[PDB]
Amino acid sequence: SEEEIKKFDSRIRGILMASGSTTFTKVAAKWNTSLISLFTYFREAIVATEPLLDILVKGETRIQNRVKLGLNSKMPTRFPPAVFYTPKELGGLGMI
Amino acid sequence: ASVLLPQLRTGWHVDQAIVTETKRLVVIRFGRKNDRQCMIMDELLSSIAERVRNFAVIYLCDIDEVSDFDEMYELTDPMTVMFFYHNKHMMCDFGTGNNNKLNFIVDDKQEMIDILETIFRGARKNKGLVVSPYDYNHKR
Amino acid sequence: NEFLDSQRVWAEYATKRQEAIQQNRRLAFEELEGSWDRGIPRISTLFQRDRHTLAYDRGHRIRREFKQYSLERNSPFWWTNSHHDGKLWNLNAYRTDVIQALGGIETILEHTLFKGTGFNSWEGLFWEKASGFEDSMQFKKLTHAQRTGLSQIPNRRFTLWWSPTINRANVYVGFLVQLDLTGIFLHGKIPTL
Amino acid sequence: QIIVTRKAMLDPLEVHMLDFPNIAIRPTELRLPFSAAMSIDKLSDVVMKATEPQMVLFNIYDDWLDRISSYTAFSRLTLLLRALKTNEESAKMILLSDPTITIKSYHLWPSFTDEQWITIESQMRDLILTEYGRKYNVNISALTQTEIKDIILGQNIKAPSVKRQKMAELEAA
Amino acid sequence: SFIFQYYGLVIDLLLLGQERATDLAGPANNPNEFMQFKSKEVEKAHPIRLYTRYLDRIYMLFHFEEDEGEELTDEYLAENPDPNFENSIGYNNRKCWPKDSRMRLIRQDVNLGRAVFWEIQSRVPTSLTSIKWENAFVSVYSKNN
Amino acid sequence: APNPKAFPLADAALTQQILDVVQQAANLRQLKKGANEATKTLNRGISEFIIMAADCEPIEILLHLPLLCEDKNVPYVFVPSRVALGRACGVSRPVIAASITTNDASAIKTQIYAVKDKIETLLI
Amino acid sequence: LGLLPKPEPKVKLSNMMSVFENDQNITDPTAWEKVVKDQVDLRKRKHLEENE
Amino acid sequence: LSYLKDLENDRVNSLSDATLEDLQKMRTILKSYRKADPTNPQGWIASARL
Amino acid sequence: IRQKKARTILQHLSEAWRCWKANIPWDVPGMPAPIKKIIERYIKSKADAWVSAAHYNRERIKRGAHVEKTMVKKNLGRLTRLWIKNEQERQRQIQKNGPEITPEEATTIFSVMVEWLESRSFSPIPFPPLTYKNDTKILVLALEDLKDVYASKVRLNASEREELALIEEAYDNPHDTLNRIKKYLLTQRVFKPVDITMMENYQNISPVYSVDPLEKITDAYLDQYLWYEADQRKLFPNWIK
Amino acid sequence: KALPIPEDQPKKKRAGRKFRKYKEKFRLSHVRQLQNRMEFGKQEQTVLDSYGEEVGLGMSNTSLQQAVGATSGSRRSAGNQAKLTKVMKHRISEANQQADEFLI
Amino acid sequence: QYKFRETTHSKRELDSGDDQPQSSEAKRTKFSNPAIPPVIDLEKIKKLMTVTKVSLPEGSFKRVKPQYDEIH
RNA sequence: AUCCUUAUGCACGGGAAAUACGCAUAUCAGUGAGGAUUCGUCCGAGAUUGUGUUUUUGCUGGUUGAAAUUAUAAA
Repeated sequence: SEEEIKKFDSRIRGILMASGSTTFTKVAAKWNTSLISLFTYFREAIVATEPLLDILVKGETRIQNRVKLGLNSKMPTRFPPAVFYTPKELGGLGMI
Repeated sequence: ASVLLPQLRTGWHVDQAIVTETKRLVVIRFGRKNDRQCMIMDELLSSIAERVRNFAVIYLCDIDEVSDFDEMYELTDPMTVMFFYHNKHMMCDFGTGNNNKLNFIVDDKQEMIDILETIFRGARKNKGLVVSPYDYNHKR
Repeated sequence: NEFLDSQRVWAEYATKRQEAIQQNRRLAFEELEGSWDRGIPRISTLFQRDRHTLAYDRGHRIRREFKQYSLERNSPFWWTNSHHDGKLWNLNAYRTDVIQALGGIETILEHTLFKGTGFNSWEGLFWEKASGFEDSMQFKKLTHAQRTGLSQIPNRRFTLWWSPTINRANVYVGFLVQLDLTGIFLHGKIPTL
Repeated sequence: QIIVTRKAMLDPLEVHMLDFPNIAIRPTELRLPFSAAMSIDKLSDVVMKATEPQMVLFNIYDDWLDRISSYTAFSRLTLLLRALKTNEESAKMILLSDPTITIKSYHLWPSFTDEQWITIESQMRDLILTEYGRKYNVNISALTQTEIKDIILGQNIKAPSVKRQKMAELEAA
Repeated sequence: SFIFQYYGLVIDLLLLGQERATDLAGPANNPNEFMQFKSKEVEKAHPIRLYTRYLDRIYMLFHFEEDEGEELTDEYLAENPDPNFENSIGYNNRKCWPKDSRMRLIRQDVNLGRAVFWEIQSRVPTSLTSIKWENAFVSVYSKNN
Repeated sequence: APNPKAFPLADAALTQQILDVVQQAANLRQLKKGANEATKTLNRGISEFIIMAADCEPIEILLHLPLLCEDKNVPYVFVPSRVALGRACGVSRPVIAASITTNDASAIKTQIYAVKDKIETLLI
Repeated sequence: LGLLPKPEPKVKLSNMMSVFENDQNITDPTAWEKVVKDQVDLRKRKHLEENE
Repeated sequence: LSYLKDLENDRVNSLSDATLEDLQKMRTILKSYRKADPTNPQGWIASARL
Repeated sequence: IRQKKARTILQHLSEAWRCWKANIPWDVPGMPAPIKKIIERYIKSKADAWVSAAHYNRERIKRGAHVEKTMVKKNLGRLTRLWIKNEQERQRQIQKNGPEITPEEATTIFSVMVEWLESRSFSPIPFPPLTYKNDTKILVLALEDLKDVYASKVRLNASEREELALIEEAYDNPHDTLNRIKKYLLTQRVFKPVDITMMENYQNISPVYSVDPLEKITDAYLDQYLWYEADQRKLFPNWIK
Repeated sequence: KALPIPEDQPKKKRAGRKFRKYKEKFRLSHVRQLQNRMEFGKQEQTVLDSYGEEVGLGMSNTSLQQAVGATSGSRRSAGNQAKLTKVMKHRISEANQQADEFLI
Repeated sequence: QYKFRETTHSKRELDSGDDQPQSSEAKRTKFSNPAIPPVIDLEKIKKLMTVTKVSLPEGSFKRVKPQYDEIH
């Protein structure tokens, strides 16, 4: 539903704000939880809805960028995905 | 606030203030009375001043009325604040790049207090630079 | 798939139960491996050790729903309640696969400073977590600034770990300033690093 | 707490103690002197005269716990056992200085009086110290803490390996 | 939560009336499985085939045999004279869905839908709950949609 | 000087005795301070004897209690000092009325009875 | 601003094992016990003496 | 004075599926137990239980 | 001595604003009329600016536009306050003009309920008996739910700690706790008052009611019991979710 | 009222059965310390709590133990078992008294 | 001995009179000021000799100060 | 002279707690503080305000490190 998508977006935004203090890892975890919540609960519905997909794309990007910002004032060309997607236990963030 | 904070009339006065606080830290606000940003800063500092009282002190400078201190910033002259201890200038590295002066408005009273606290700590240590707890890098 | 599969596996379970009854047995949860983490509720429910207590937990879904008015921090899983349903998803596979995608553990490590720690293999290690660290030093008379610094800290580790791939040509372009006294060039004031 | 004396009794023990997960299996830095169980006489005899696997029971604090504290008793045991470990014969002699001071039919130690016990303990301590001195060439003056360490643990000691020392030096400079 | 549910039961009953609610339930000794009934005939009795509720959101499914629908529409018109046909405008659709395959606001169908919702509104009091047109969503299935 | 209508006023020794009794009762929870509480006690019947303050100004706020006592046949005195009485009760604030209540199983029954007797003697 | 007496550590048979300010605490176990028990007795005796 | 989480209110049951790596250690231990002469019996039993 | 006066007046200005925020009158006595009037005007202006500003901020948030990380927080406070004001004003209005249900309506709806009940032939849920069969289990369930929240967290604040302690007590002296609960159900017609922190599901908010930890236990028990009992007796139709 | 001059004094240094307890309530426990350690390689053990699955036990649970099942050796302490406040305790006592009265 | 706060003071005179039977008045203020604060003690500090080992007794001096028991 | 009750004071001893515990040129308070209620009534002692500490005051001990270090003098 549009409303659910909006809610998801808000959640992402919420995560992004109140990040200044908060750790990269914590933020990442939060993101994962939100995205997991979205997916586990709708499942089938997301693959149809293009807006939701777009939001996910952008949300993820935003999350990545927060970490990037934290790492350096200057935005990078690009990290490797490694730091973001590598599991918590290999010292990553464990983005899903 | 106008009534809350103490304001300075001349450059000599300012210098005296900077020198004569041995124990406390000294935040001067160099700013043009009728500006938005400056006003906001003053308002913020009004709140903070009472809190930080026993460690810091806040003062105000009409930069147009007192033009002695355009040495401090090479005539950039937006509505800024500056930090002093034992008559040494105290250097508060944010993202901004202007490690000298915070030339920008912060909104979190608590945040402001924290940065002031940090600088006080630095001064006590003897340090000239101090990394702020916060980042900034938005409010240039 | 989940609902059709639930329909299937519960029928299967029923059949099994019937068979057991015919042959006078309690239903072996050893047999239900295969159709274990399937079904809604899951067949992992039926043989959970707190079954008969949770019998009385009724109006439980609605209670969960109405937590949005009681506990403040808000629930990304109000819909299911692990107990009565089960692990309604799995993502263990995902973790495994991500590693594979990034050329296996070794490849991943070769990004990180790890080899700097100078261990032969990685079997025997452990991290001290960041949250834990934060907690430990958040029993002290700490002025807010200090607390903030502490909070920040668990990056000043992460960054270091990922240093040797947050600090090269392709990641950041510009100067190559020498960190004093050392042959360690930055590629930016990555200040924590 | 199943405290274990040897370092690597943990794994197997742990495996065999999943059924009792309440129980927490602790290694130790102390080289505790329970390896001197065979230096004790009655115990040794019983060990010898077993034709089979035999779970056998002893109040290793014989007449002690009504007189002195549990901790005190254990300390005494540690002192004695340690001494025995160091040199069994000497310990035995010390125990059996007075033949009037007998060992009962159900004890493992020579039912002394309190002053007597104290004296015995002192003697044991002396034996421990003197023996140590003889062995690892050291002046008996030391520190009290050090002495305590020597008695309780006979531990590895803060023995930084040459490499470690070098590292420390580097850090310092 | 329980209290809320109980309150909504009252409202549910009102929506369904005693009779239709009863039918939906089944008998007291042997209640029904959600959406089922006993007979095809008791399903095909009142309009309100399925009904459900999840908290505040109710979901009534009505059927109508053309003539009935027409009658309802007429009634609605009588109550609320609609000359200017300000009814496909002033209505809600699922602006999520494509253009093509949402509720074709085919005037008659729209009228029917609105009529139904009016009826529903009438059924429950205001002072227990504001049931607003804004908030309702009344898909209509027909020869058209 | 103390009020005429505050009657019977105790004597010094008697007053002291009464205050001691009050103190004892306070420790044993067998006392109730305060005009209103005294009144309540009287209503109940639990009042063994009533102690008022002569130096209550305005005296009138007591001078129902005596009447009540008369109509319930509970003995009563005024002591002189409301401060003293308050102190005895265990209250820094100055008090006017207290009631030593009844309870057969008091340690201090005998003592209380003595005081009651004394109070009665005063009345006439 | 005096040092006219000194303040020692009040041992007991539950402290016993944990005090190290006074020496001999594992060194001379029964001596230590005697000291601590003795101390306790003195404390008790002192109290009783005071009462007397 | 944020206080510490009462230790014995830690999370307990319905955990994630046990890790292959983790399991392998256990297996190895059990192998050692077995291969270091049979118990005779209980070692096998223990393994089975595991 | 005008500076002092000015300072004093600053505080007055602040305090009236504060009062307004709270939703309490600024009935200051000795203040002179025109000054008072001016203050009132100022407050009104603030309200005009303030509420509107908050609304704007909310809208922006909903959009996903761009807003300062503290500004949003501020809005949420202000917004929350406004919400509170509205709700209490609503309550006040209700009080003024009686219950919005007229008696005829009540009769209609009560009657509908009663008839339904009759049709369903419903044994009413009895008071939790002094020796209830499924008492202890229910209690346990209740306590688990209460706990839930903490199972994650590693530190506790004070309120949380208190709650946990209460739960422990209930567990550990179960009988006593049960008795207490029963007593509360019987009698307690009055209660420690409930504070309403506000939520943050940004696109639409509210409301988290924080009841006193002690009452919570009783309430939890009640929740457990009624939901159980109803289920056992089929008070709720197949349709309700 | 002002904030105090931020000075950084380390005067305390205390300890003592008596004083330990108090502080034991605020110290991280040993099982919490264990938890805070996460094994390095492995997919480290999580408790899916319905309100939030997020929670990692961490290296509290022993390898072998983890492979099999849970532990009450890591339900160790009495020295931080959430006790009531003075006020709360009093209230509870009052409640109990009331209950007793009712029972009579 | 006095239990119920012995006896009051109108001007203190009464109290003094009451004490009179007990008969021991002004010594216990030359203790009470040393305790009720220690300002007198401080003054004194800004000393005290015992019959020490090897007094002689020609030797005659003994001070005290908290880093050391300074004997002259 | 023996035994007990209460309060207190001094202490042995044993516990629990410090999120508690104070202080006040304050305002009020048994001439009613604050609360109960089955509604008839009942309990009856602090409350308000301000404020000082409050993951703790005072002291001891160890290991350590820190780098922990050895008088004079004649042939």
